[PDB]
Amino acid sequence: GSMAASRRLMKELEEIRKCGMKNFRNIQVDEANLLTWQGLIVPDNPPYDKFRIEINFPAEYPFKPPKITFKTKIYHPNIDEKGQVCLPVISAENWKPATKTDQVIQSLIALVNDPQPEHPLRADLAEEYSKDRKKFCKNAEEFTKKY
Amino acid sequence: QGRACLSKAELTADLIWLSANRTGEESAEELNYSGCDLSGLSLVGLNLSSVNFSGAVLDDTDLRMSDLSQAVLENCSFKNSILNECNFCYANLSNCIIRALFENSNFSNSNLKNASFKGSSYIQYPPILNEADLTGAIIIPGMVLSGAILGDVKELFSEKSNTINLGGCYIDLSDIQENILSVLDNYTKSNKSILLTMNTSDDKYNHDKVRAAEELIKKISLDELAAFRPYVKMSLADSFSIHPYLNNANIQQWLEPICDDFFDTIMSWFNNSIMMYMENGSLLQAGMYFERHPGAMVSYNSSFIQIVMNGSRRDGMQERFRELYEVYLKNEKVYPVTQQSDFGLCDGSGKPDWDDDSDLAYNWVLLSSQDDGMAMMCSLSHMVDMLSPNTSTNWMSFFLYKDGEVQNTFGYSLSNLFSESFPIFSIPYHKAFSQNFVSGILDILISDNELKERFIEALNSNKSDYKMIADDQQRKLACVWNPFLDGWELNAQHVDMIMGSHVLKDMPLRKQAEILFCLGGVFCKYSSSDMFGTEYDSPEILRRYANGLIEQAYKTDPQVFGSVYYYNDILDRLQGCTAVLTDMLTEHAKESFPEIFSLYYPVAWR
Repeated sequence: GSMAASRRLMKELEEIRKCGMKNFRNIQVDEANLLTWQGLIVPDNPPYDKFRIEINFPAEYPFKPPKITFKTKIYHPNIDEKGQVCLPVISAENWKPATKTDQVIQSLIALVNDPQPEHPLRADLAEEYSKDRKKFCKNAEEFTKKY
Repeated sequence: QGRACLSKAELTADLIWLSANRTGEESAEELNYSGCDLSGLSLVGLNLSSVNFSGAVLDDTDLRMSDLSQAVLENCSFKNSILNECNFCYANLSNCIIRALFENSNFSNSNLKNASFKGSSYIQYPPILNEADLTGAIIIPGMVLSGAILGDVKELFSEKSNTINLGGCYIDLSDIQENILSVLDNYTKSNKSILLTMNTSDDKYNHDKVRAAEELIKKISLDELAAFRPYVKMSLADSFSIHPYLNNANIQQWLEPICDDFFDTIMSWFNNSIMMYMENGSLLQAGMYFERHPGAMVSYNSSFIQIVMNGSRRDGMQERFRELYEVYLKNEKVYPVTQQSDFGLCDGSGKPDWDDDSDLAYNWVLLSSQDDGMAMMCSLSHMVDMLSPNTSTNWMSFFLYKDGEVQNTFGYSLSNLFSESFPIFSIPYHKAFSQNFVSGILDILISDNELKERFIEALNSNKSDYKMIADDQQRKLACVWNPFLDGWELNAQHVDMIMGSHVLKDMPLRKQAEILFCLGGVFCKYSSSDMFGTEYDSPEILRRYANGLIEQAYKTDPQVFGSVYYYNDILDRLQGCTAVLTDMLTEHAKESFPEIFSLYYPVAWR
């Protein structure tokens, strides 16, 4: 039953162990659970150059999406203070059982390089990005460097 | 202690006495009871070891239960006797007529040379014949001959059209009910089955088995094989499609014709339904019909996969089936699938993975029972799960493909999917539905048909390409629930009907409360980014109702919510992404009280 989700990840990992993601590094997961992973999303495009995501795989996987959640304080209009993210790829409208993880991340990553107020999870700085940009980039490199 | 001149009354006496005082080392004079007329008396239970009866006339006698080891009945008679449960070990019964019920009658090591079981019988347990000398004996069909001993064959070919020759002895066919079919039913006349008689002679008699087999055929009417009589045709496959029978041509060529029509009729009649377990003879024989007719692979697809799943596993024929499969997945309707990111070994090899230890690899590929370019991929374990109502599944445990293009299964009607494309999973699904009470509850709440049959037909799927967030859509919905809700709490009048109707009427505070959580959970998903609401805007009237259900549950029995940190955050979310919350509440239910959750929440959302 739930031994089949662990059965796929195993395959998915070795594929990463070889090639490797260049924008996602340091994936640590004990061979016991395997229903959850830890890691670091280290972006190269400012203002986030100068985050510990914790993707949690479900049991019925891969017939449900993974729940990527942030264990680090972030200043994004798409990331709730609880770490929650409203991602399209891991959303129950675009989910095909055939999606890898190197794709679910390449998506969650390219999101920070070009955010979207279309599906914002916080009205705290949604309009902030809208009207004054320099105010979201002179107020971002700060919050990024404080935590 | 006998002489045939003492009446049938005088004789009993001497015997019953005998049974009592059992010397063991009696004298020839004492044990001598030969030629004596014993027609009609009971002798059940007696200890008659070593007794002499050579010549005796036991016709119409009931000697059941009684011991007879080392007896000597050379030349005795048994017309319509009863010998059930008896013991005959080592006895001598050469040249002696036995026409009686021999239920579980033990003949181990006995001498039956030239005996004839003309029209005997047993009802459920066959006689015992290990190390019994039947050389020249006339045995009747159904008798299990395992361990037994028949002579080297005197006449290779047999004359009388009533007897079949298996080794040293004869298989009489006088009282055969006048139809060679009765004798060929392993499944229901197992006690009359001559196929059983033959197929259980020690290996030493293989050549005889084939000789006999070949001789049985010339007895069979093909114009009497018209009528389906499935257990006979089936029976034929299992017996004669096994060594040594496989090698003999004159036989095999006779089966193909008789087997093709049958297994065809079979594959057809059991298509889109569970596949009946079958012996090696039968199973193999099916594989050959799929080898010969590359078409059925598609016309009876489900019927075909299961066969191959049993074949693949079946020792002695594993590679022959694995072969047949990899000639199927060359189909222009299948190949597209085979070259899929994660199918089979995953080596991208495009070949199935046969080395698994938990049957959880994705090899099996089904095709739609209709022309709509649809095909799913699954795992033996998963294929199984989704085969039973009771299982705690959701029938989404696979990879759906429209024209070789992967799909988001969720945007699919599970009913319309299992009912027209893959009718197998349909019986297990549309029963897991009947059981689910969500649709029955949603029948009480709402009463506007134009709307009612709009939420039911959407609870059979996940994502819905149908929205209702519009300024005119929320105008349809609000119209419905205004009379039910109370701002953001449960309008007292409702809680009257609710806890009163057939739903919760007469239900413990534990279970009554429990239920409420689920139904509350239901409407959250309704207004989810997944369903009616978008991830940006969400139908406030539903989130509203939800809040009340999760609440009025609390005041019924809080020992269901457990923590209250939860309860506060549940509201701290439903009021002020309806998506994150749904599973958040679904997963706690499958954890706190699964049994009530698999009963009161859309099977297709599990």
